[PDB]
Amino acid sequence: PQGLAQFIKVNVTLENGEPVFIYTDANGQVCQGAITVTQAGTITYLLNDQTLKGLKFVGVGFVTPFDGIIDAVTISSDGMLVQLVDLDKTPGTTKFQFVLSNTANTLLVLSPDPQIINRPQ
Amino acid sequence: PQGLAQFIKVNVTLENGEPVFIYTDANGQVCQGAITVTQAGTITYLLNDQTLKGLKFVGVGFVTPFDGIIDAVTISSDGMLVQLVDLDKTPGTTKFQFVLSNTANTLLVLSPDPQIINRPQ
Ligand SMILES: [Ca+2]
Ligand SMILES: [Ca+2]
Ligand code: NA
Repeated sequence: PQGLAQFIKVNVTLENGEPVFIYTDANGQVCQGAITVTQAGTITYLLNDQTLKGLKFVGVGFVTPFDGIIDAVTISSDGMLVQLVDLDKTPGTTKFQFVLSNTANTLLVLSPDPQIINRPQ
Repeated sequence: PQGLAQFIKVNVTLENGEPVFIYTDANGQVCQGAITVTQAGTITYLLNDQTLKGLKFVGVGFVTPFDGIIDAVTISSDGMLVQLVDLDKTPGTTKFQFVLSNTANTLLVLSPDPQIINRPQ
């Protein structure tokens, strides 16, 4: 008994001194639009930090954190991965932004554009 | 040789089972729109968590964390206070969102409406 294990790479570069986020699938295709979850499963995000600003994941930020779609976020000790876990059958749509620390200053970094997850009914 | 110390309270209630953020000043008056930082100083945010979801600050998130407006962010060990510090003469405009943990689940909570800080030329 099992679900889907999806993978996205979180590519961050510095453009005019500010981070820019480009999301690619495992063979390098730019990700287009919503991620769909049809079953209990995981989405693994791998940080590829090209900024020199020592970026690390500290979590995934949600405006509707009790909406029941993603049920848990998991993070590797070194901040290089964060995973989203859907542990049940709750349908709907949710959005989120990545939250990262940096070693240049003490402000947290946020991805500007919300990622969308659609859990169909 | 000194600056200004501003105080806002972040009042979080649970509306329809998701958090809603109202900001109030020293006098308990609801405020909206931009904060001005017009010389090196501090903005202190107090948490008033009426959600029952054990919110605490873990930091402040910025899409453009290297723009020079806010130079540091401090946080109290109990997550009830965060402060934004301007330590230089950089004029410009920055935006941020509060980043909170909760005790219900492992998703981070974001305030949905970016607060603006304008530091005049
Ligand atoms: Ca779920
Ligand atoms: Ca500054
Ligand atoms: Na808990």
